[PDB]
Amino acid sequence: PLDVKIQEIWSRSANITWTAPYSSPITKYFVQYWKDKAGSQMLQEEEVTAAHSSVVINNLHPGTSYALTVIAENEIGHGEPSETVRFITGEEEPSGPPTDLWVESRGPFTILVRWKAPPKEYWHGKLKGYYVGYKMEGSPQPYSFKTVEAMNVNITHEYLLNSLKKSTKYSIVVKAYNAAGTGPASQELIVKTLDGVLPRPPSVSLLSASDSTISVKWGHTDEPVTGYTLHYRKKVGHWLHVPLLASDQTRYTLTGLDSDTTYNVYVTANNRYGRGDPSGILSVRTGD
Amino acid sequence: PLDVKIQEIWSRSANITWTAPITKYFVQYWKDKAGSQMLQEEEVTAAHSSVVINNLHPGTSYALTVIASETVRFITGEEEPSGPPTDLWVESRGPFTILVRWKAPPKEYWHGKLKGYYVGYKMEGSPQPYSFKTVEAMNVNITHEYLLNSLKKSTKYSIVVKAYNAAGTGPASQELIVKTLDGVLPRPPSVSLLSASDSTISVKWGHTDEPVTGYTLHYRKKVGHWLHVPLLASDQTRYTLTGLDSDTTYNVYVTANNRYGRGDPSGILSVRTGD
Ligand code: NA
Ligand code: NA
Ligand code: NA
Repeated sequence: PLDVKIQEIWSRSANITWTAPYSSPITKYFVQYWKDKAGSQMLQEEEVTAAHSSVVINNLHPGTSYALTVIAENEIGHGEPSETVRFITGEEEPSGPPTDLWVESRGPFTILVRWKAPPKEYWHGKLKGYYVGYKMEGSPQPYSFKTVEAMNVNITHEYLLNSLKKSTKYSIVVKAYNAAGTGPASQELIVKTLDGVLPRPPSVSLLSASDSTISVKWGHTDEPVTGYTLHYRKKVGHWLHVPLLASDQTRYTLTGLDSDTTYNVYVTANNRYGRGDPSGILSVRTGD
Repeated sequence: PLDVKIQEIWSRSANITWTAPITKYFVQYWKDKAGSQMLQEEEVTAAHSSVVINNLHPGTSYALTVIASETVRFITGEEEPSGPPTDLWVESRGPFTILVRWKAPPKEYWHGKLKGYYVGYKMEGSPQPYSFKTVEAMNVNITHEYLLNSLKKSTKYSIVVKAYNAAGTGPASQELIVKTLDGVLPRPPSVSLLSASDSTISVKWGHTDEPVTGYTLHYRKKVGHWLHVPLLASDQTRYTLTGLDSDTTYNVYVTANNRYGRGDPSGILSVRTGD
């Protein structure tokens, strides 16, 4: 038919509109529609009598791009007017929370939150951003929320909470949102700010591994650091402790290890007031 | 701290237990996944021989240490999956059968290792409850499938799939409404991509019960109108489109026709030409 229009759109429905085409008279109207993404899709079809200039398509997925064609079939079945349109269905609120919530850095006044986006299939509409809420753990007050950009092209998302109190436990949640509304919140993350007295946790990273050895490095930490302690253990085994008197030290190579064995490794910094909070704990398998 | 014990486990909690022959007790715990994790810590009095850790993730494996030293491992209790299966795909393969396929929900939403899936189906046009069938989890595989059979012909069915684990059942996928074939008109060919070039696209489909009199190949640009290539030849089972534009996305699908008329279409392909 000529002048095919999507007259109105819902999140799961769309009303299609056209005008009577060139007439051999029209036997029926044939409506095809399918998802407009890459890869093979289902070709949905639906008939309408020649007396109708309209139809409502139902059971569509929200926030999804569709292509649709109306065909005016003929007696002759030849040269039958066709026209294809493209549209996107209305939005619905995200149905899944962000995942893999993660603390990256910490200070006495700041907390760096990171998270991965909920899977695209649960967006039901392109995300407009995220809400990061936080509160002190033992407080009746509600969460106070901060707005973050969606950055939908990035794998990782992050936000730095600041102007916090020292040595305080905060509860953190993240929600995604789009034009329709807000999705569910992630599970509570309970994070304690530093004290500003003990050393900050080092940033430990894997340097090298072999059949018998593992090497790791970390950045120097901020009252003068008097030393570091490296901790390690087999996945089935007790913790062992390598004391590093040297504060020039930012590297260490474990030796005499077992082949094809997973070791855990983390580092702590010490100053005159005692041992600071630990790094992330690494999982490294002995190899080449 | 001798003989550390996980005395009991919940889905987000765990009670830890020990004896010790001291300043304080120091309780470290972390997720037992690969890659760098967060080392969570809590302190407890010297007067306590036990502590309850809170706000753990369900269906998650943890390692734990108590220091006055000794490290144990456990897995938190299960919770029901919180997401439905994705990428639902059903084609009426016959007048009596429908083959359903789906991808698993993202593992972050399992909250416990999946035991399988439930495939529910019912006639659309009459008020009925869904009748559910059990399928194995096959968590190793990327794609999952179930062939619904013993159906009526030329009937519309409503299809849903759910994941489930030891805690219970996850939410269902949105309805897929699919109609079984009539057993008269040709069954929809199964068309797949062979090759693409800057100027061409080549596709294939399966060979043949009533003798097929011909095929029609339909194609169009992502922005454009449908074009129809009639193939009265029923022998070859392949075709190569020519004269296309470079770096352009084309839709393609194939219909078969016999004495009774034109059969239901293929799946619709989306193929982009090379540079
Ligand atoms: Na068209
Ligand atoms: Na501290
Ligand atoms: Na065109």
